[PDB]
Amino acid sequence: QVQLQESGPGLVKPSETLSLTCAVSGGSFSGYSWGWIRQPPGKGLEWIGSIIGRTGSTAYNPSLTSRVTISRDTSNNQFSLKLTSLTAADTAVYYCARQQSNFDFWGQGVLVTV
Amino acid sequence: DIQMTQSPSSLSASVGDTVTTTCRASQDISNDLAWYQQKPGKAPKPLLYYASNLESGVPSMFSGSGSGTDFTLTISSLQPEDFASYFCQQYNSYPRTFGQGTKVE
Amino acid sequence: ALTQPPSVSGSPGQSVTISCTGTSSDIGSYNYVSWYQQHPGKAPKLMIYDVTQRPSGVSDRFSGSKSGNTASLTISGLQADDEADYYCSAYAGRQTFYIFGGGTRLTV
Amino acid sequence: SLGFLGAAGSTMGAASMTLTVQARNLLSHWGIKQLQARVLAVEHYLRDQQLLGIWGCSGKLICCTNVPWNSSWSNRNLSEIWDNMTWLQWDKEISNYTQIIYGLLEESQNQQEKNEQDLLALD
Amino acid sequence: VQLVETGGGLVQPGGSLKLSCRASGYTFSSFAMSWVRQAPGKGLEWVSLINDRGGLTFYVDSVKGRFTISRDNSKNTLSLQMHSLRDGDTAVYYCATGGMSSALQSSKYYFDFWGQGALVTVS
Amino acid sequence: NLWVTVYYGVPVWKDAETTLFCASDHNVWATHACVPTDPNPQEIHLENVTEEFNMWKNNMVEQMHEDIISLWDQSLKPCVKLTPLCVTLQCTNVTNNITDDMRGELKNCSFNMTTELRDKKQKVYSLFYRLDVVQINKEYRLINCNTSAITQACPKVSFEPIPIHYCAPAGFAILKCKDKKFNGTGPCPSVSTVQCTHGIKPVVSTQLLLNGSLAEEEVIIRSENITNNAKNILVQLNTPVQINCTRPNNNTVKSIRIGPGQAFYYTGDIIGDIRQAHCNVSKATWNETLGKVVKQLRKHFGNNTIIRFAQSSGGDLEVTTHSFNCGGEFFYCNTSGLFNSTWISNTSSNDSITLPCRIKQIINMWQRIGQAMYAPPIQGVIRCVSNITGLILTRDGGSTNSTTETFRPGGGDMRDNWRSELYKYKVVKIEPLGVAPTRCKRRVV
Ligand SMILES: *[C@@H]1O[C@H](CO)[C@@H](O[C@@H]2O[C@H](CO)[C@@H](O[C@@H]3O[C@H](CO[C@H]4O[C@H](CO)[C@@H](O)[C@H](O)[C@@H]4O)[C@@H](O)[C@H](O[C@H]4O[C@H](CO)[C@@H](O)[C@H](O)[C@@H]4O)[C@@H]3O)[C@H](O)[C@H]2NC(C)=O)[C@H](O)[C@H]1NC(C)=O
Ligand SMILES: *[C@@H]1O[C@H](CO)[C@@H](O[C@@H]2O[C@H](CO)[C@@H](O)[C@H](O)[C@H]2NC(C)=O)[C@H](O)[C@H]1NC(C)=O
Ligand SMILES: *[C@@H]1O[C@H](CO)[C@@H](O[C@@H]2O[C@H](CO)[C@@H](O)[C@H](O)[C@H]2NC(C)=O)[C@H](O)[C@H]1NC(C)=O
Ligand SMILES: *[C@@H]1O[C@H](CO)[C@@H](O[C@@H]2O[C@H](CO)[C@@H](O)[C@H](O)[C@H]2NC(C)=O)[C@H](O)[C@H]1NC(C)=O
Ligand SMILES: *[C@@H]1O[C@H](CO)[C@@H](O[C@@H]2O[C@H](CO)[C@@H](O)[C@H](O)[C@H]2NC(C)=O)[C@H](O)[C@H]1NC(C)=O
Ligand SMILES: *[C@@H]1O[C@H](CO)[C@@H](O[C@@H]2O[C@H](CO)[C@@H](O)[C@H](O)[C@H]2NC(C)=O)[C@H](O)[C@H]1NC(C)=O
Ligand SMILES: *[C@@H]1O[C@H](CO)[C@@H](O[C@@H]2O[C@H](CO)[C@@H](O)[C@H](O)[C@H]2NC(C)=O)[C@H](O)[C@H]1NC(C)=O
Ligand SMILES: *[C@@H]1O[C@H](CO)[C@@H](O[C@@H]2O[C@H](CO)[C@@H](O)[C@H](O)[C@H]2NC(C)=O)[C@H](O)[C@H]1NC(C)=O
Ligand SMILES: *[C@@H]1O[C@H](CO)[C@@H](O[C@@H]2O[C@H](CO)[C@@H](O)[C@H](O)[C@H]2NC(C)=O)[C@H](O)[C@H]1NC(C)=O
Ligand SMILES: *[C@@H]1O[C@H](CO)[C@@H](O)[C@H](O)[C@H]1NC(C)=O
Ligand SMILES: *[C@@H]1O[C@H](CO)[C@@H](O)[C@H](O)[C@H]1NC(C)=O
Ligand SMILES: *[C@@H]1O[C@H](CO)[C@@H](O)[C@H](O)[C@H]1NC(C)=O
Ligand SMILES: *[C@@H]1O[C@H](CO)[C@@H](O)[C@H](O)[C@H]1NC(C)=O
Ligand SMILES: *[C@@H]1O[C@H](CO)[C@@H](O)[C@H](O)[C@H]1NC(C)=O
Ligand SMILES: *[C@@H]1O[C@H](CO)[C@@H](O)[C@H](O)[C@H]1NC(C)=O
Ligand SMILES: *[C@@H]1O[C@H](CO)[C@@H](O)[C@H](O)[C@H]1NC(C)=O
Ligand SMILES: *[C@@H]1O[C@H](CO)[C@@H](O)[C@H](O)[C@H]1NC(C)=O
Ligand SMILES: *[C@@H]1O[C@H](CO)[C@@H](O)[C@H](O)[C@H]1NC(C)=O
Ligand SMILES: *[C@@H]1O[C@H](CO)[C@@H](O)[C@H](O)[C@H]1NC(C)=O
Ligand SMILES: *[C@@H]1O[C@H](CO)[C@@H](O)[C@H](O)[C@H]1NC(C)=O
Ligand SMILES: *[C@@H]1O[C@H](CO)[C@@H](O)[C@H](O)[C@H]1NC(C)=O
Repeated sequence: QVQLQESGPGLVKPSETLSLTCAVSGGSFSGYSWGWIRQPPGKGLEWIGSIIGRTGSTAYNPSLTSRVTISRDTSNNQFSLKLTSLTAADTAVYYCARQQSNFDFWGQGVLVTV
Repeated sequence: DIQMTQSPSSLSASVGDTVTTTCRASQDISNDLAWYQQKPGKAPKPLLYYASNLESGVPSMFSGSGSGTDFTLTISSLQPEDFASYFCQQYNSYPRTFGQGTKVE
Repeated sequence: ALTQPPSVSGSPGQSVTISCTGTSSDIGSYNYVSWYQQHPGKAPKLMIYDVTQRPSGVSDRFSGSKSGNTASLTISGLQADDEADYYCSAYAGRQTFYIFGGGTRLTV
Repeated sequence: SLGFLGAAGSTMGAASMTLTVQARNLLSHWGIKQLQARVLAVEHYLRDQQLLGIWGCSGKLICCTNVPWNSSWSNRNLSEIWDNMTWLQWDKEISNYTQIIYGLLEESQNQQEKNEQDLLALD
Repeated sequence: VQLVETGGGLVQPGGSLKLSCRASGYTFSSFAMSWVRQAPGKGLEWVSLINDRGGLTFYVDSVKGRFTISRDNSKNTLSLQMHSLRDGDTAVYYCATGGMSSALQSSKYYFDFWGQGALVTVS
Repeated sequence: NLWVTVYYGVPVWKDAETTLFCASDHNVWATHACVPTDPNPQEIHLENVTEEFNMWKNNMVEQMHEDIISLWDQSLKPCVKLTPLCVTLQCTNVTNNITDDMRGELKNCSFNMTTELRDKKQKVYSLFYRLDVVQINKEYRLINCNTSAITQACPKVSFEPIPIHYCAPAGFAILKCKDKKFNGTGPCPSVSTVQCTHGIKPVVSTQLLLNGSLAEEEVIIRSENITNNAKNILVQLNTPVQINCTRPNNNTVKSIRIGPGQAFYYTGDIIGDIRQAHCNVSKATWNETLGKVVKQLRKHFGNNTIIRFAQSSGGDLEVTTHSFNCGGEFFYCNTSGLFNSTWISNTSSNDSITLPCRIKQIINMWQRIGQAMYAPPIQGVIRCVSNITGLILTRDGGSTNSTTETFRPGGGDMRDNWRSELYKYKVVKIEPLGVAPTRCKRRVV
């Protein structure tokens, strides 16, 4: 019974860097991929990117790669999303999720407006 | 990138009835398609790992199938609680493209 | 230089043929005889290349052909704007690369 | 600067700029197993060099010949061959004609040598 | 596609002038280039040709002992250095694309894109 | 119009089978033959090259198999041939301070052995494990007496695996598949060229593959043909599972001279109490590991089937039991405690699973008959810690109307262990000469 908590702040609208740090409990990182999924209001889901727990290697959605960093620290059982140059289109619910082929665990996505 | 779409945007449905939908991909996916159920305000609930395999806690009401580019989702009967949207996800490549569709009303 | 008759003209709506004459080594040996046109005050424009080829942007009223040591450009459907000077040019070989002919001033 | 086979996958007209990269890596009990591998590498090297010799390309990485290209080997224009294909793709496309082309190259060189020998005897 | 010419104007006989041509809207390095000149009362005359790489140059006999053609692909620039200018060299000089192509390209024995030229006067 | 132009140094290749040589940075895995390795490897990424690999048709596997066996045999060439030992033995049970599991496991034997001089004999008393001794009722013989001569492994030569790098000869290259989730038998969109492989440790085991590489994202299921129940399935884990093995008894090793400069090593006695050898895995890690394996199996065996794990069905101890070398000792551990479960889609401390182990001194390797090795006893107490990196599974046959599939541990064919490290490598031959049309004509005179 894995639980995920996004812990995101509200942000400055015209320009800032988004930072969401997701806490993980009820399991660990070495056997799984971790990542972020976004859902703008009125829209379906899109993947932002992910990180491999054991190695720290990442992959990102080609559309925003120049603006996105994903990193992790297993010491605190946390991983986080960093997005630069936020501008309107970046308003969305940001979800934390655990991947094992499928996305098995989801958190309570946080609405962050821009 | 692999694009995919769902067939209906929505379905009209009775509670006491069987409803089905589909998901179609532009590229071959070797059964690596997952399905989810989403209620407003909440993260999607995983239903299926592979088109034919249920996750834990998911009732037998849900089933699915498909290979290659052509996939389906079946709900044998609905509870009022099943009137939700559905998503399909491919995990055969990195743009983890989701489809969008089938709100059931 | 290649021989190219001066002052070849015709009425609007008619066709005109502007010939070019070289030698066996210039025209007789190679199928590379291009045609250019020049409005006064402007750099020349390519109208025909190789012998019968036409670049994009040039209408089909312009067409060339060759026989023996001569070549020609014909213009059908002469328009009000077809009053450019015309020149023939050919690839002569490795020792001499290009030879231009004299000009023809077309009028309508 | 790419390493060995770095240009594989690039177009033919790009890959041709790295011919020395690949050329220099050619030629660079249980002892018997190792010697057999070394001897074999030498034999293969020498056989390629022998063909270049026979065809009159002995000192070159790029060699022009007098054998016309047949449209039946590949009815494809230069833009497609040099800009939209890799050498691996090309090799598959014409693998069926390899021995025809090689036979023609040998015959052409033999004729050329006889002609040179006679011109040098003109006095 | 544009070809823009700048350069010197009037010189006295025996002096020197240089011309430059900048160009854009195409890959500069994919094409060979040429200078063509037109005396004020005459037709066109070919003067010089340079390949795409910049290593091969050709000239009309009349200028072999006095003109140099060169290019620098990194700046998309073609240039012509003229020494020992004669009165007979008065002309509008033009830069143009074409007149030659590499062995891996389609033949291009014509000029297509022309700049508008520059007037060189020797008096 | 166009002419043939000949080019040399063209970056193309063909699949090929050639002889590879070893390289490395006493031990059985002698590095005496191997070429010292380069300070560093190079790897060339090949952009836009998609290539097809087949791990089940890979001659690098066969060469490694031949080389490993060859090194094994070479290491025994200068060692003592224990032929004087194939005599009638007089044996009784060890009953002194034995626990409940160690019942009849050790026998105390006495025999008339040769010595340095041919006219002399000596009486020797030694302990043997039951598995090495066969009854002829106190009269016994060693198990190898009716099939082979046995050679004592040299006491100073280590059995610890040393990474071996395989290297291609000039004119050849090794292509490496960098794709994650690559199961073999496919196109691989991301490849690179290397001259030498990574170092591969020749770890020898059955059922559970120890100290290999790990998957980075997901557990990978690989097989020649997944629907053919006669084939083995190799499973690569994305996390290690740690296993702690021990031989708890404190042995005293004695030796005798049996000939002119030759000596035999044997267990003299046991200092403390006599306990059974065993291996531990944690329950939590093992249970998580199987859940991951099962989820991946469901890709090939879908429609919510029941996945069951069961014990090996039968055969020689080597196949039914988990065989490995622990500090020079040869263990045969019972894995019935690891493969005893049923999984369905409806599912969910220092507690651990202890696997009892048996020990043998007479070893018959590589499935050969006619050769045998005697493993000298090791003085003291043995402990080793290994990482489980993969599994070998087989599947039961049956009707097609079944809703349940059963998997059991497999192994015994060493080539399948090798395949788990060499699956990403392919050997190709470079073919530098080729032709293409150009506009260049040779000058004619
Ligand atoms: C999977 O991988 C693991 C990790 O590599 C393997 O486990 C290792 O196995 C080796 C071989 O048995 C162990 O090495 C031995 O360690 C003994 C204790 O050493 C202590 O003191 C030295 C002082 O120099 C310290 O450096 C060291 O850290 C310890 O504190 C030594 O006494 C042994 O040497 C004796 O035996 C060898 C022959 O084997 C002789 O050549 C020597 O001369 C000497 O008589 C030896 O060095 C190592 O400790 C193990 N590591 C761990 C973590 O347990 C697994 O075996 C491998 N699994 C499989 C199946 O292969
Ligand atoms: C692999 O293929 C890609 C195209 O899919 C090549 O990308 C080109 O790179 C050059 C760099 O100078 C750019 O100018 C081109 O515009 C790129 N092409 C496209 C379509 O975007 C890449 O170079 C190839 N790799 C190798 C080794 O050849
Ligand atoms: C193995 O057998 C030997 C001999 O049978 C045992 O050694 C004897 O031990 C008894 C004590 O129980 C002494 O009285 C004898 O004199 C010993 N004989 C010799 C010459 O060794 C030995 O203890 C046995 N070991 C085990 C573990 O069974
Ligand atoms: C060597 O001796 C062994 C032990 O007696 C023989 O192995 C037995 O073979 C019978 C065959 O019916 C089996 O039922 C037993 O279970 C085997 N016992 C063991 C311990 O394996 C072996 O066959 C003999 N070898 C030769 C060549 O005669
Ligand atoms: C490993 O991956 C390959 C590539 O996706 C799989 O190969 C396909 O297998 C199906 C069924 O036989 C064929 O219809 C396809 O044509 C194959 N694809 C290609 C590119 O050849 C292979 O089956 C996978 N192996 C396992 C055990 O899952
Ligand atoms: C994998 O193995 C299965 C089982 O042997 C092969 O399936 C058989 O194919 C033959 C020939 O078409 C049929 O006559 C049998 O009835 C099939 N048996 C079953 C149980 O389906 C299968 O073809 C093999 N896969 C590949 C790629 O060769
Ligand atoms: C495997 O686990 C068992 C526990 O289940 C360990 O045995 C215990 O060891 C301690 C000393 O460290 C003793 O005090 C306990 O009485 C033992 N318990 C039992 C049930 O025997 C055992 O040492 C572990 N083995 C390895 C190799 O780690
Ligand atoms: C194998 O043995 C190691 C010790 O060599 C065990 O690791 C210890 O675990 C305890 C309990 O969590 C810790 O207090 C120690 O600090 C650990 N020691 C070290 C060096 O890390 C390991 O858990 C054992 N594993 C199994 C399966 O028995
Ligand atoms: C490994 O240990 C298990 C468990 O002790 C042994 O399992 C027994 O197998 C027989 C024959 O199939 C059954 O009749 C018994 O009921 C099983 N035991 C239990 C507790 O269920 C297994 O035989 C041992 N295998 C080896 C190679 O030693
Ligand atoms: C899981 O348990 C529920 C209990 O209410 C049951 O309805 C459902 O059918 C079970 N699912 C499966 C796949 O057995
Ligand atoms: C091309 O091949 C055909 C035979 O298929 C032959 O008749 C023809 O002469 C060849 N042409 C050239 C240019 O080699
Ligand atoms: C080469 O052939 C293709 C296919 O007919 C055509 O599209 C392309 O324009 C041709 N190339 C040239 C330079 O004509
Ligand atoms: C080359 O020969 C094979 C038969 O061995 C044939 O199938 C293939 O089509 C041929 N290739 C070409 C380009 O004709
Ligand atoms: C050894 O143990 C076995 C157990 O089956 C028993 O039958 C045998 O009699 C014992 N032998 C001795 C010498 O104690
Ligand atoms: C050694 O040989 C003698 C010969 O008389 C025999 O009685 C004795 O039993 C033998 N000892 C052993 C341990 O076999
Ligand atoms: C087991 O995995 C850990 C992961 O941190 C690694 O440090 C250790 O060296 C591995 N052990 C072996 C024998 O490979
Ligand atoms: C065996 O048990 C006896 C009786 O308890 C004891 O005196 C003796 O020391 C024990 N031997 C060993 C090796 O523990
Ligand atoms: C999947 O299971 C259902 C029962 O829930 C059964 O009716 C169906 O035929 C099965 N499908 C396949 C392909 O076996
Ligand atoms: C397998 O599990 C059952 C149920 O807990 C148990 O009774 C049985 O003894 C186990 N088998 C083994 C070999 O441990
Ligand atoms: C192992 O997993 C099963 C899954 O159904 C669970 O019921 C059981 O409690 C787990 N055991 C341990 C020791 O984690
Ligand atoms: C075995 O017993 C001897 C008695 O002299 C002791 O020195 C040695 O340390 C013991 N071995 C172990 C592993 O405790």
